[PDB]
Amino acid sequence: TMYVIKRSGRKEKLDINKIRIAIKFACEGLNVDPLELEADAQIQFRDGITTKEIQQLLIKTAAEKVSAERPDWTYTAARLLLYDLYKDVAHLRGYSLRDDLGKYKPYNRKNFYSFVKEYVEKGIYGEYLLENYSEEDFNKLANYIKPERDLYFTYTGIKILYDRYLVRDEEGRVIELPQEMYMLIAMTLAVPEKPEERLKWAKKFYDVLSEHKVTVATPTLMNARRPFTQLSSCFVLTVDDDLFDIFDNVKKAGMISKFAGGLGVYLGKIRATSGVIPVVKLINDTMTYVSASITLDIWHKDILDFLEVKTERKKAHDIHPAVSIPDLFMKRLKNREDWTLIDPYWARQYITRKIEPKGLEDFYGEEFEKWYLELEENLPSYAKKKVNSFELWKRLLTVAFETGEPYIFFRDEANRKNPNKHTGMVYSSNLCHEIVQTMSPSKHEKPVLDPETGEITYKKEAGDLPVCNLGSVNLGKVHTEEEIKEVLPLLVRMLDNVIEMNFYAIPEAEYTNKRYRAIGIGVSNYHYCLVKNGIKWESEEHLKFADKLFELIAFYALKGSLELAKERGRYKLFDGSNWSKGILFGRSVEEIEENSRQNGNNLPWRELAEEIKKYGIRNAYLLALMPTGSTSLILGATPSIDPIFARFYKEENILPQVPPEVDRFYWHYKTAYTIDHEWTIRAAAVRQKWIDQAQSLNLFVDPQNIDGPRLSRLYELAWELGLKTIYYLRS
Amino acid sequence: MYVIKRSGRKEKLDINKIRIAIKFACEGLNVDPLELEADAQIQFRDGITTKEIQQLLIKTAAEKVSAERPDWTYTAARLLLYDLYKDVAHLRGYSLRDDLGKYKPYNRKNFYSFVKEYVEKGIYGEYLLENYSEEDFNKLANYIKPERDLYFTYTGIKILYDRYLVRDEEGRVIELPQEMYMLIAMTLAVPEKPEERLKWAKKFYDVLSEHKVTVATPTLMNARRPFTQLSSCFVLTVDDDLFDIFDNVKKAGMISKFAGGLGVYLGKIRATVIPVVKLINDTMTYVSASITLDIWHKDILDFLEVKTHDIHPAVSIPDLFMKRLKNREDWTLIDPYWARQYITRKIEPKGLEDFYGEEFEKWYLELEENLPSYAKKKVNSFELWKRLLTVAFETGEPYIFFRDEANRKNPNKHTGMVYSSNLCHEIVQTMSPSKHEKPVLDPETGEITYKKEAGDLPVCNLGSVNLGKVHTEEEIKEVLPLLVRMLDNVIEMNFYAIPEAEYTNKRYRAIGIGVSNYHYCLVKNGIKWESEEHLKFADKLFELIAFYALKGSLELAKERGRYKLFDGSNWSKGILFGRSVEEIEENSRQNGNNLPWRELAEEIKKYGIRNAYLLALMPTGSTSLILGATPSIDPIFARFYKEILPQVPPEVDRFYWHYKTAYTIDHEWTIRAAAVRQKWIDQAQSLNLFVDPQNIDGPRLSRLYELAWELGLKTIYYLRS
Ligand SMILES: Nc1ncnc2c1ncn2[C@@H]1O[C@H](COP(=O)(O)OP(=O)(O)OP(=O)(O)O)[C@@H](O)[C@H]1O
Ligand SMILES: Nc1ncnc2c1ncn2[C@@H]1O[C@H](COP(=O)(O)OP(=O)(O)OP(=O)(O)O)[C@@H](O)[C@H]1O
Ligand SMILES: Nc1ncnc2c1ncn2[C@@H]1O[C@H](COP(=O)(O)OP(=O)(O)OP(=O)(O)O)[C@@H](O)[C@H]1O
Ligand SMILES: Nc1ncnc2c1ncn2[C@@H]1O[C@H](COP(=O)(O)OP(=O)(O)OP(=O)(O)O)[C@@H](O)[C@H]1O
Ligand SMILES: [Mg+2]
Ligand SMILES: [Mg+2]
Repeated sequence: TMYVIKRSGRKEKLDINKIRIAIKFACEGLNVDPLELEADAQIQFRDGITTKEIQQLLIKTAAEKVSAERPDWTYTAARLLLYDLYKDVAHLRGYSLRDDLGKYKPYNRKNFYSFVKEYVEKGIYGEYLLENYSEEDFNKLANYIKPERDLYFTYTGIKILYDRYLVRDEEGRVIELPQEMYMLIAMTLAVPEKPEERLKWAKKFYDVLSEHKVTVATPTLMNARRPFTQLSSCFVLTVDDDLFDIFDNVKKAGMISKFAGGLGVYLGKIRATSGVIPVVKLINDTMTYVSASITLDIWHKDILDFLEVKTERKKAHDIHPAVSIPDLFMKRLKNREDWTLIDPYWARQYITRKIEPKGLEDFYGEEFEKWYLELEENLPSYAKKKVNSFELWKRLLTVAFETGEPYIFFRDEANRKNPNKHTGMVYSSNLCHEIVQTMSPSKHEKPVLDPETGEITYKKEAGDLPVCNLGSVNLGKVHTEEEIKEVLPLLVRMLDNVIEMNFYAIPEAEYTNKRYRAIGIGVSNYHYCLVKNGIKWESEEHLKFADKLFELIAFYALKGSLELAKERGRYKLFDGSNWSKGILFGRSVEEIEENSRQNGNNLPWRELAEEIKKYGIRNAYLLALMPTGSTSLILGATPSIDPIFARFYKEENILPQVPPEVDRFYWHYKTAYTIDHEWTIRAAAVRQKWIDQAQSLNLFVDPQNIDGPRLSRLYELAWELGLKTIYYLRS
Repeated sequence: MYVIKRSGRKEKLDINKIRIAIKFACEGLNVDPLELEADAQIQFRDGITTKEIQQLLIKTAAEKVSAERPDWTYTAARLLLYDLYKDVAHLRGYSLRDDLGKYKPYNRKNFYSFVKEYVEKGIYGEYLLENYSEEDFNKLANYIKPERDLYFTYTGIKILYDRYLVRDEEGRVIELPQEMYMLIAMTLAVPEKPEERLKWAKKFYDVLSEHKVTVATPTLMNARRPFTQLSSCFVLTVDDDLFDIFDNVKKAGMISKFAGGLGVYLGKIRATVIPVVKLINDTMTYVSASITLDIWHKDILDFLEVKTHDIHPAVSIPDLFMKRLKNREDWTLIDPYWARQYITRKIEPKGLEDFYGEEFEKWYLELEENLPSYAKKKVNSFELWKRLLTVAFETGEPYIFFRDEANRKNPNKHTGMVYSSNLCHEIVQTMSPSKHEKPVLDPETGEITYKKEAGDLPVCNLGSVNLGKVHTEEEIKEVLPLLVRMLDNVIEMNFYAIPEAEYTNKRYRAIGIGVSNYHYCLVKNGIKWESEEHLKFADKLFELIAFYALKGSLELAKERGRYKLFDGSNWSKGILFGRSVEEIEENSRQNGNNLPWRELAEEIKKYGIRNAYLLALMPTGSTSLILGATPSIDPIFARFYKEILPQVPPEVDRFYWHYKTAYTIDHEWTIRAAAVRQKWIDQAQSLNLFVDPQNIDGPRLSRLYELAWELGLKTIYYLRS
C-alpha cells in the first residue's frame, strides 16, 4: 500500500480519486483534456511525496501545456495555484474553507474586519482604513466581494500578482486574496469621498477593478492599502546652470529612485565643455548607489559626446539618453544643409543683454527660429561649432539601431499643443515618453543660522515638477459608447482621488499636483480590439477605426473631468488655458464637429466646449498612452498600442503568454516584426488628434527587411504627421 | 650699438648702467659681480629691449644658485624687485626719485590714493576705508620698512609675485610685498577696539614683515579683498542616510570650488560604501580630498585598492587591531548597519564607531561572536597589515589615524569624539553629523522651508612660527601670544560659505599653530638628527611653544571671554595635554625650563582660555618657500634642487655636512623625536616618512608604523620613496 505525507505531517493511503477531483474542478468549463493531466500525474507519483509537491507538479505541468492552439490550459494552471493560495491563507488567518452546511467557501466574509484590523495594528495596512470605515462598513463590503472574479486570471496574471503585488507579513507569507486586494484598493481610493457617499464609491471602484475593465498603475496596485501610499509613477526635473540646483536635482533623483521610479531629467540649460557629461556621470552614480531618462537639445555643443554615452572615458550605462529636436533641424535635413551647435551659456548672455534671464531653450517654433538664425552668425567662434545635419542624423539612427536609444522629443509640436502653455513651456518628456506637461526649475534663497539654537533654515520657491498619476482602459471589455460613457468618468474620478491619497516625498511634487491635478489615461488590448472587430493592421480601416474609437475616449474623458469641476471646483491654473478658450487638442470645435461627422459618432462637442468655458475641468492634462507592462499581464491583455510580439512566448523568474482568443483569430493576429510600420505611425498620428499629451510609440524593425534610408523615412514621417515623441527602437 | 627702452625710443648702449644695476644687486652679498657682468656681455644683442636685458640678468643669477654659493638667490630676488618697483610705479603714476633725487622704491604719499581707487574697483574690500581714516593710512604708510624686501630668496619673491601679490582686471601686479603685509595686518586689526587698532596693525605688520611668523595661504592672498576666504580645511561627518549623504556631497562640491583641504569620514555608511567614494570623486572632478574608513569596516579590502583616483584614502586603526597583530591573530570585519542595530536594541541610534578604547573593545568582543554570518567576515591581521604597507609603499597612501590615543587626548571629549583627521592629518577636533527635519510646504505661496540642527564641522584657522628666528624664551614669549591673537582675529574676519562652519568656529574658536625651519634650528644649535640630544632639545623647545600658546589664549579669555564650550573641558579641570601638572612640572625640571605650570593651570581654571585647540604641525608648503625656510618638521630633501625655483637650506655652505638628507636618515629617530614633541601638542603632526627601497625592506617598514603607535602618535601622513 503506497502512502502520501499531508500538510499536518502525518501519513495517508494514496487516493487517486482526490487528484481526479482537484483536476476536474480546475478544468470545469475550460477547453482542455482532464485525462491528459491525470496521466501526467500518474507518471509524477512517488511513495512518500508531499501533498504540497503533488499540487506544485499539477500547476507546472498545466503551465507547460499552454499554447496558441490550446490557450485554456493557462486558466487550469491559474485555478490550481488559486486553490493552493486559498489553503495557505486560510491556515494563516485560522478559518476553514467549509461553511456550516459543508459548501466550499474560498473567501471568509466574517474574517475580513478581524484580518485587516490585526495587520493595521502590525503596521502592514494603513491606519486610514479603520479611521474612515466602521466594523459594519467592513462587514457590508466583505459581503459585496464576488469570489467568482478570480476565474478571470491567466496563470501569468495570478503568478505575477502572487509574486510581488499581494501583501505579505514580516516572515514574507501572503496574507490577502486577489478580491480582498481589489476591495482594499477601492476602500483606500474612496477615503477622499463624503462619508454618506463613501461605500457607494468603494463598490463602484471595486466593480471596475475586479471586472478587469480598467487598472490603476503598479505603485497604486501594490501600495494603496499601506501606511506609505506611494502612488506616483514618474517625475520630470528641470535643472538650472547653478552648483546649488544641480546638486539639489541630483538629491531628488536619488530620493525618487529609492522610493519611486520613472525619472526624467532635462540638462539642456547646463554649460557646454567641465561641461554637461560630468553631470550625466553624477546622476548615473546615484542611480547605481541605491532607470532614468536624460534629455539634451540637438543644438547643444556637447551632443556628439552625449549620443556616445551608452556605446571614450566618458560613458554612463544606467541612464537612457533622449534628444529634443526642433522643426528647423528637420527643415535643414531636407536640403542636406549644415547645423550650428551652440553653448547655452553664451547664447543666454547674448539674448538676455538684448532685452530674470532668457536662454535659447526658453523659446519654441516661430520665435526660436528668429533667435537661432541671429545667434548662428553674431556669436564668436569659441561659443559655436559647424556640423552637417545628415552626418549627425545618420549617427543618431546608428546608435538607435544598436542600443535602442536615444528616445526622441519633437519639442515644437509638443509646445504649440500644450493646453497649459499660459503657465510656461515643456523642455522634455518622462522616461517612457508619454508625458507632455509644463515644467520649470526651483529657485534657492541663502540659508540663515541662529547662533543661539544651532538650527539652519533655507527657503526655496517651488518650480513646476510634473508628477504622473496613471491608469488604463481594457479595450478588450470597453470599446462601445455605452461602455466608454460609464467607465471613463469613473477612472477620471479614481485618478483625481489618487492625487489626494498620495504620500508626497518631494514638496515640489505636492505643489504641482495641487495646482494642475494632471492625470494620464492610456489603453491595453488595442491589437485584440482591432482583430475581434475584423480590422487588418496595415489598412485604411485601421486609421478610420482608431479615429472613431479615440474620439469617444477623449469626449467622455473631458465629460468626466467637467463633472468633477462642478462638484469639487476647477484646477487652480484653469483660467487662461486652451480649455478655457474652447480650444480642444489644439483644434477649433468646427474642425472637431466635422471630424465627428466623418467618424459617424456625431457627438455634441460644441455643448461640451461651452460647459467647460462656464464650469472648467478638474484636471490640467487627461490622456497619455503609457507602456502598460505588468498591468496588462495581470489583465491578460496585449500591451498598450503595440502589435503582439508573438502568438506564444515565455519568460523566466516560466510565464507563458498568449493573446486573447489566439486559437480563434490565429492568422488575423500579425506579429510586430512582419508589419510595415509606416502604418503603425499613420495610425498613431490619427490617435494623436484626440490625445493632449503623447504616446510611448515603439518601432519593431527586422535587420533583413529594413535598411538605413528606410529607418530615416519612418522617423521623418513621425515628425511630418505631428507626433511629439518616439520611444524604444527594437530589433 | 643701440637699445630699445620702455618708452619705445632708442638709446646708445651704455655698459656702465648694466654695471650699476648688477652692483646694487650684489651689494653686501657673497657673489662675484664680474662673473654676471661677463655673462651680460655674451647675452648683449643690437636692438635688445631694456625689459629683455633685465629678464636675462634675473635668470642668469638664478642659474648660479648652489649649495656652495647660495647668496646668488638674493642677487636674483633684488634684480626682480627692481623690475617690479618700475612696473608698479608706472601703473600708479609716481616716480622712484624724491625731491633730492634719492632712490625711493615705495611711495608713502600714494598708499591712501592707491587703496581707495582699487577698493572702488572691487579689488580691495570696503572694510579698509570703513575702519581706517586718510590720516591712519598715511601713518601706517610711513611705518612700512622697505629694507625688509631684502629678506626674500628668488623662489620666495617669485612664488609671491606669481600667486599672492594682488592683480588688476588686465592681470598686472599693483601692490608691493610690504604693502601686501601692511594690508594683511590692517585686515586682521579690524576686530580690535578703534583706540587700539593702529597699535595692533603695526605689531601684526612687524611680526609678518620680519618673517618671524606666517598666516596660511588663504589668509596670505585673501585678507585685503571683499571675499575674505581665510579657512584652510574642513572635516565632514556623514550619517547612513540619503539626505545627509547628498548634503555632504553638496558641501564637498561647494568647499572644493572656493576653498580646499577637505576631509570626509564614511565609517558609518552601510557595507556592500565605494559608490559613495565614487560619488565624492565625480564632484571633485566636475569643478584634493581625504576619505577615512575604520579598519574593521567590511568593505576595507576594496577601499585599500581605490588608488591602485582624485581622492586620498586614510584608515582609522584602534589599539585592539595592533594588539592582535603582535600575536599574528585573526581580525573580524563587521558591517556598521547590523552592528548599530545590535548595540541600539541592546539598550538616535548608537553604532560601534561611536565608542573608543576601553568601551570599544568590550562591544567589539561581544559583536565578533553574537552577530550572524552575513554581517561578519574573518581575515588575518598580518595579511591585512602587509597589504596596507604594500599600497603605502607603491602609492604613498593610505594615511593613518590612531583613533584611541586621538580620542583619550581630545581636551574637548565632553562635547563628543573624533572619527578622522583632515587631508594633511594634523587636525584632531570633535566632530558630528548635521541632523535633518522634514520640509514644510505653504500651499498659498510656493515657498518650502527646510530645518537642520548644525553638527560639529571643524574649520582649521592656521599659522606657523619661523624657528629660524624664534627659538629662545624671550623670542617665543613675545611672538606666540601675538600669533594666537592674529588667528583669533582670522575667525572674526572669515567669510563663511557653509553655515555649520560659522556655528563651530564661534563655539570652539579652534586654531592650529605649527613651525618651519625645524632642521635649520637643530643644525645651527649643533644638534645631530640621529641622537639623544635631538630628543632632549625637541622636548625643551616644544614645552616653551606650548606654555606661551596657553598664556596667549588665557590673556584673550580675560579680555574677550572664554570659548562657549570651555566649561567641562580637560583645560577647565587643570589637565594639560592629557597629563597632571605634577607630571609636567617634573618634565619642566628635566628640560631645564622650570616654568610656572601650576600657576598657569590655576589661572586657566579661574579665567578660561579663548581657543578650544591651539597646536597642530601642518605641512608648511608655499609659506616656507616665501620665508626661505626648511619645510615644517621634515628633514631637508637635498642641499640643492629645483621645482625655475632653485631651493637651498639657510646657511647650507656654512653647515654643508651638518645637514643630513631625508633618505639617508634612520627614521626610528624621526618617530622618537615626533613622540617627544607630541607630549606638548593638543592636536597632531603631519609626519612624512622618507624610505630608500635599497636601505629598507618589508619587516623594517612595519617596525616604524608599529613604533609610531607604541610611542603615542595620533597620525602618519605620506610615505615617500
Ligand atoms: N491521500 C491522497 N492521495 C492523493 N492525493 C492526495 C491525497 N491527499 C491529498 N491529495 C492531493 O494533494 C493536493 C493538495 O491538497 P491539500 O492542499 O488539501 O493537501 P492536504 O494534505 O490534504 O491538506 P489539508 O488536510 O490541510 O486539507 C490535492 O491535489 C489533493 O488531491
Ligand atoms: N469545490 C471546490 N472547487 C474547487 N477547488 C476545491 C473545491 N473543494 C476543494 N477544492 C480544492 O481542492 C484541494 C483539496 O481540498 P480538500 O479539502 O477537499 O482536500 P483533499 O485532499 O481532497 O481531502 P482531505 O483533506 O479530506 O484528505 C484544495 O486545493 C482545495 O482548495
Ligand atoms: N642705454 C642702456 N644701455 C644698457 N643697459 C641699459 C640702458 N638703458 C637701460 N639699461 C638697462 O635696462 C635694465 C632695465 O632698466 P629700466 O627698467 O630702467 O628700463 P628703461 O628702458 O631705462 O626705462 P625708464 O627710462 O622708464 O627707466 C637695467 O638693467 C638697465 O641697466
Ligand atoms: N639706488 C638704487 N638701488 C637699487 N636699485 C636701483 C637704484 N637706482 C636705480 N635702481 C634700479 O636700477 C635700474 C636703473 O634704472 P634707472 O632708470 O634708474 O637708470 P638706468 O636704466 O640705468 O638709466 P636711465 O636713467 O638713463 O634710464 C632700475 O631697475 C631701478 O629700479
Ligand atoms: Mg486536504
Ligand atoms: Mg630707466
